[PDB]
Amino acid sequence: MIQQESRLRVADNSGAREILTIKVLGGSGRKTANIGDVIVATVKQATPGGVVKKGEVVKAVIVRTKSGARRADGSYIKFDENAAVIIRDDKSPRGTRIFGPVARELRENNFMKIVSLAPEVL
Amino acid sequence: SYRKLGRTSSQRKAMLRDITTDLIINERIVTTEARAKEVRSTVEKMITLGKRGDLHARRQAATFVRNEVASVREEDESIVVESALQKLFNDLGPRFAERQGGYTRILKTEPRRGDAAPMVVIEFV
Amino acid sequence: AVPARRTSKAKKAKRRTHYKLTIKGLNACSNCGEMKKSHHVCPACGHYDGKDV
Amino acid sequence: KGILGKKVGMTQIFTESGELIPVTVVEATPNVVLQVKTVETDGYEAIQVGYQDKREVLSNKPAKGHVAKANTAPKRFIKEFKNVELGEYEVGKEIKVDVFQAGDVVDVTGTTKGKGFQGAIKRHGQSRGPMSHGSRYHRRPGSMGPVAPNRVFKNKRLAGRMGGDRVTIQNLEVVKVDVERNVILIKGNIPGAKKSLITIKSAVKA
Amino acid sequence: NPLIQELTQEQLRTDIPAFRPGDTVRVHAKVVEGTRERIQLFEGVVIKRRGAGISETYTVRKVSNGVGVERTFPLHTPRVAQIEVVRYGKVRRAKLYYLRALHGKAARIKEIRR
RNA sequence: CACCUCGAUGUCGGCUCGUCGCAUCCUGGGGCUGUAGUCGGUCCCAAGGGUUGGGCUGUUCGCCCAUUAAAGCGGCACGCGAGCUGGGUUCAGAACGUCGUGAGACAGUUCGGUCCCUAUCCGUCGCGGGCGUUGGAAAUUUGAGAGGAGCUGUCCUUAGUACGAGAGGACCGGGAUGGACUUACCGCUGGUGUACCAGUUGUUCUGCCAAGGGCAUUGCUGGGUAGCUAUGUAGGGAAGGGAUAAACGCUGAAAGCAUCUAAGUGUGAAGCCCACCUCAAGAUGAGAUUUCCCAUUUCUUUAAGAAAGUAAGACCCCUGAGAGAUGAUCAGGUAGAUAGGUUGGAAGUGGAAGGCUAGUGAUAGUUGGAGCGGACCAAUACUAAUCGGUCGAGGACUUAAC
RNA sequence: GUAGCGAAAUUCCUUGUCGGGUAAGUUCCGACCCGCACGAAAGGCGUAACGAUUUGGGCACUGUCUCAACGAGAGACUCGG
RNA sequence: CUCGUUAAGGAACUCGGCAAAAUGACCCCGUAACUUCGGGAGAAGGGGUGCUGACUUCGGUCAGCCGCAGUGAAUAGGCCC
RNA sequence: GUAUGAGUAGCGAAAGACAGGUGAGAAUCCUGUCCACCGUAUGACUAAGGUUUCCUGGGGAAGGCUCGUCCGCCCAGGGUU
RNA sequence: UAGUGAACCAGUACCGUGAGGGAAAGGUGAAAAGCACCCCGGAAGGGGAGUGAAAUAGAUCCUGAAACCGUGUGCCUACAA
Ligand SMILES: [K+]
Ligand SMILES: [K+]
Ligand SMILES: [K+]
Ligand SMILES: [K+]
Ligand SMILES: [K+]
Ligand SMILES: [K+]
Ligand SMILES: [K+]
Ligand SMILES: [K+]
Ligand SMILES: [K+]
Ligand SMILES: [K+]
Ligand SMILES: [K+]
Ligand SMILES: [K+]
Ligand SMILES: [K+]
Ligand SMILES: [K+]
Ligand SMILES: [K+]
Ligand SMILES: [K+]
Ligand SMILES: [K+]
Ligand SMILES: [K+]
Ligand SMILES: [K+]
Ligand SMILES: [K+]
Ligand SMILES: [K+]
Ligand SMILES: [K+]
Ligand SMILES: [K+]
Ligand SMILES: [K+]
Ligand SMILES: [K+]
Ligand SMILES: [K+]
Ligand SMILES: [Mg+2]
Ligand SMILES: [Mg+2]
Ligand SMILES: [Mg+2]
Ligand SMILES: [Mg+2]
Ligand SMILES: [Mg+2]
Ligand SMILES: [Mg+2]
Ligand SMILES: [Mg+2]
Ligand SMILES: [Mg+2]
Ligand SMILES: [Mg+2]
Ligand SMILES: [Mg+2]
Ligand SMILES: [Mg+2]
Ligand SMILES: [Mg+2]
Ligand SMILES: [Mg+2]
Ligand SMILES: [Mg+2]
Ligand SMILES: [Mg+2]
Ligand SMILES: [Mg+2]
Ligand SMILES: [Mg+2]
Ligand SMILES: [Mg+2]
Ligand SMILES: [Mg+2]
Ligand SMILES: [Mg+2]
Ligand SMILES: [Mg+2]
Ligand SMILES: [Mg+2]
Ligand SMILES: [Mg+2]
Ligand SMILES: [Mg+2]
Ligand SMILES: [Mg+2]
Ligand SMILES: [Mg+2]
Ligand SMILES: [Mg+2]
Ligand SMILES: [Mg+2]
Ligand SMILES: [Mg+2]
Ligand SMILES: [Mg+2]
Ligand SMILES: [Mg+2]
Ligand SMILES: [Mg+2]
Ligand SMILES: [Mg+2]
Ligand SMILES: [Mg+2]
Ligand SMILES: [Zn+2]
Repeated sequence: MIQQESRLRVADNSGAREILTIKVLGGSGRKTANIGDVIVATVKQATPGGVVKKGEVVKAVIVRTKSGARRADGSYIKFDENAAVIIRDDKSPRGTRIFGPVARELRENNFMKIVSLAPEVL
Repeated sequence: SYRKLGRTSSQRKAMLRDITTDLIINERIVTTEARAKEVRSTVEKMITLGKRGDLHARRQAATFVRNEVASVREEDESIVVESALQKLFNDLGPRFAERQGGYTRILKTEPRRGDAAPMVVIEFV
Repeated sequence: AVPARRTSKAKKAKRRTHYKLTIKGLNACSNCGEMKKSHHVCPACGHYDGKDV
Repeated sequence: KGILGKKVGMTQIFTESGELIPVTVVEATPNVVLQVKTVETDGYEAIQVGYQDKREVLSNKPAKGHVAKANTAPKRFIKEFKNVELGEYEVGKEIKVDVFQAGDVVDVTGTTKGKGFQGAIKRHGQSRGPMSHGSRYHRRPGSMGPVAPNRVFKNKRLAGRMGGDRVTIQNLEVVKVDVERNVILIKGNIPGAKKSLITIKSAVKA
Repeated sequence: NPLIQELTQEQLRTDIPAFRPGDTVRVHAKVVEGTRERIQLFEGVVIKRRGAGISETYTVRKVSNGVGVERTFPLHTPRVAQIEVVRYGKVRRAKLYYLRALHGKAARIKEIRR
């Protein structure tokens, strides 16, 4: 459950390290975002030499959350942290490498490139 | 569920232990409606421990029953003092060895003058 | 808030309509025949369900 | 199609393909058609149905006489079903859970659990006032309206008794039917506490 | 409750091994990326067992790529081909929630070889 | 302007709660277009629903950030302070600029500065009692009327088709999945869970060891049943009728023509009446059906008379919860599983005590998934629902028919 | 009207302009100086230490909030006084 | 009203982080700009703490043991620009 | 003087339980047992102040925010070397 | 409720540190003949029996108004603004 002002780690190498949520896209009054949702965020801490830089407004997709996802088979998955990946408008990740595991929910959301780059999918 | 009897948790536990031990000692006491309807379960569970009779049940009961003098007799020119716990496991357990629960009865009596609190008599069958 | 207007005798009596006592559960005792509350020990003879207590 | 049952409780079931779905277990001892109402005798068409056999000591001579037509024991619950084919029913006829097949879409009616006296926040999902910043307005029902009417408009929702209302859930699914046990498994949850009366009917929307 | 037990007795599985929280288990979980079906092995310590009957569930925790992950499975789900008890650990409580805060060496569990 | 209020009508903004108007912000229908298509512009009909989260500022407003289908405009004492706040206006303190010879003051700023009231009446939200509904009762019911709900995105397909030189790119139709809202419920994920389990500190008590109790926020700490719960789960605003708004007609004269209208006849909107959900015969117009009881006794007066036993039935009283402020509702009262206990389980906790074994010891292993186990489940009349009492009909008249 | 300071507890115009901070800053910080209407003992400027002083930012922290849920006690509620 | 707990988020609340939360004892390491050279300073930021043996220069050290957690409860600064 | 509000607000920080006794009458007085509270005090002395409130035996009109068989209250005796 | 504040143990009770301020409160019956005795009750208070011309003159005592409270019932009242 990611909402405005919520801070997430960046699970790629685009340059941003920690981002802050500005909006939860997809609804007028939408409050919370979970895995596979796209958010507008700000880079509150960036790698010194990265492409994306501090204070830049960017879109990202939540790739794992502390409150995770419920699968149709009755199972659940939960991660130890909230991490997102900065993406272009076409869902292609801004960075080139993904760090840490990623949830399988991104496949049906059609983040195929992110899923392929992920070192592990659960 | 259980009644709060208008007390905090610790105070309610202390009052229940007192009244349960009093009923063990006397075998007949007068209290209010709610107090009797709670003391019945507690005292019957104590008697269940007494029926079991083993050391483990004795210690469990000791956690609850107070350390009072159930009675005193004079035997062999010696004063023998029997505690509430000793009376339980020596007299009440053997007494009810046959009954399957329902060791106590509650008789409704007239309301108390000071409060009109419904009074009852609780005793062993 | 305070009573804007005093309450008249008629309205006062109307409100107290339901402010009355009741007596219920009285019936003859088996042992002595005096009136007793049902499910209670007959205070006079101290008998209940045909036995002294 | 309709039947009366008892809300046994809630559990879950694995369907084909291994999906896990929550189900409500509703038991329906075969109901008995106690009376048939027609346009001629009553002005409308419906069938009265009884359920949950009742001990004789708990019934009245009028109640026993009423069920005497159906030639069965006294019933605890009696309800009328409309929008059915009177030709297919007659006094004394039985209705069993096998009326519904798995995958049928039904409407389930019950009596919501009673919450007793409840404040506006819980009862109507209203917003609280701030809990700090000097606020002395936490769980109150808001303003009562404008000055001009010199009154409070009706439907100004306030605290009061909550629950215990007749509620219908539409378009539930009959996950399974066990005729031997007189049980219907309905996907989801339905109003009412365990052992309460439940009314299953074929979904009107369909 | 007895009626519910009878209804769900059929779907209760039987090949469930004897494991308790604190033991390392490998779960052969079935997944579908479409028509094709595949088995993914989720190996980790059992952090939690709760519920009863058909409703019983268990949670398995593993640290993958420096991020902790927990998967909760129904105990009688057919989507899990097999549960395999890799090791028996020694724990003193039913719920190992404290493991979430621990990292690496701190989170190690002593084996017992039941 | 000075008509009510100065023996007091609290004054901005915000919060809680909304309600209403349409001069309509989105969604719906349509005309015109300098409407190719996608977009639009303007106008007409339309108030059913919806119409945001932040940075700054006491702010309204406004600017900005990011979204949205849209981020409407207004009334209700610039709605709402016996509902809240008190940041500002504005008391007394103090200071700056300024004015004054001065006390002081604003043609201005800045820091700090007591928000009282137990609801009588109406009104509003819930719940009972009385009587009525024309013999007395137990159930099931129709619906006069009333309330609730009413929103909408994106994607796929039709189809890169129609249109277009290309760029670009549909109408109509058919699917999938969301946002917000909302009705329920605890099987799942979690929360809580002060008479559940365990660890542990200090001190004190049970004479001591061992084992426990008391107090320390429930001493603290880790879990957690029932119940109550959302962020959890399931469902809903689906389809379709009838009369219409603007608009478009068909036929058709007045007026040989023309003409949607005068007669006649039709299409047509998230709107109106239904449809869906809920309440509902105190609907004094008190409705309807099924079933039960039976025409008793005494005295007055022909009385729709009076009282007194009852019948069907209900209640008092008592055991209770799925109910509950109290009433009430519902489950029961030995024709008994209503509660308590007992017995057996379950959740839950996590390996009791007493032994044994190893170790110098802390402690570990074993006896043994043990012990304990509020509300959960199933049996069991062992305990208590005993014994009893109160109330409760005999059914008017007139006129059709039979 | 010198030095010094200056949109200041003083700047109405004013949210002055520029720079910093923020995704966005009428507040805040640095600078500029057309000082409406600073200025040298009704002291000017600066200043370590100090402040239940006023002001802005950051970490930590959280039911302050999204958005409320449960539990304990007292009153409320029923009965007697 | 007083009090305990709270999923995910963590000031988005609000005039204002008001209130609450958080820090808190001792021991060791370490500690900035600036400064009136005293301070700033308990800056900051870290580590240790229970129990049982062995040895000690008596403060430690080593070895082992247990728990989620050792100033295991109560009492004790939030910090920085 | 008596109403209304109204048999309503309130009954002034916290633990009591049972057995026995007394008595016309007992949750409230006495005895007993356990429990609980304070313990740099809620303990022991004292100055001021109060001025008989001290003790014994009676009483339950009024006072005691309930009750009271009881009292720092009322009645009668006595008490400060 | 007049008449001195004070017809009565009044400059008192009471209020205030003090100066000072400052009340309320008359009536049995001719005569106490002030209800022996009995009954209910622990008492209080009643019912008899007595005193008295009168006790609804019984010490809250001449008369005994109204507000206010209550009992009994001749009439009306649960579709009414
Ligand atoms: K005025
Ligand atoms: K409005
Ligand atoms: K148009
Ligand atoms: K509208
Ligand atoms: K703001
Ligand atoms: K106010
Ligand atoms: K007002
Ligand atoms: K009024
Ligand atoms: K201890
Ligand atoms: K103690
Ligand atoms: K009726
Ligand atoms: K300047
Ligand atoms: K100036
Ligand atoms: K300062
Ligand atoms: K200060
Ligand atoms: K809280
Ligand atoms: K918020
Ligand atoms: K502000
Ligand atoms: K510092
Ligand atoms: K440690
Ligand atoms: K400190
Ligand atoms: K008065
Ligand atoms: K009154
Ligand atoms: K005495
Ligand atoms: K007289
Ligand atoms: K009268
Ligand atoms: Mg305690
Ligand atoms: Mg809100
Ligand atoms: Mg009006
Ligand atoms: Mg004039
Ligand atoms: Mg006035
Ligand atoms: Mg219009
Ligand atoms: Mg900020
Ligand atoms: Mg206003
Ligand atoms: Mg007002
Ligand atoms: Mg001057
Ligand atoms: Mg201050
Ligand atoms: Mg649940
Ligand atoms: Mg459950
Ligand atoms: Mg010991
Ligand atoms: Mg103590
Ligand atoms: Mg500026
Ligand atoms: Mg000056
Ligand atoms: Mg000078
Ligand atoms: Mg100076
Ligand atoms: Mg939280
Ligand atoms: Mg803010
Ligand atoms: Mg805001
Ligand atoms: Mg604070
Ligand atoms: Mg500590
Ligand atoms: Mg009142
Ligand atoms: Mg008191
Ligand atoms: Mg102290
Ligand atoms: Mg004395
Ligand atoms: Mg005395
Ligand atoms: Mg008294
Ligand atoms: Mg007279
Ligand atoms: Mg007189
Ligand atoms: Mg009418
Ligand atoms: Mg009438
Ligand atoms: Zn008797």
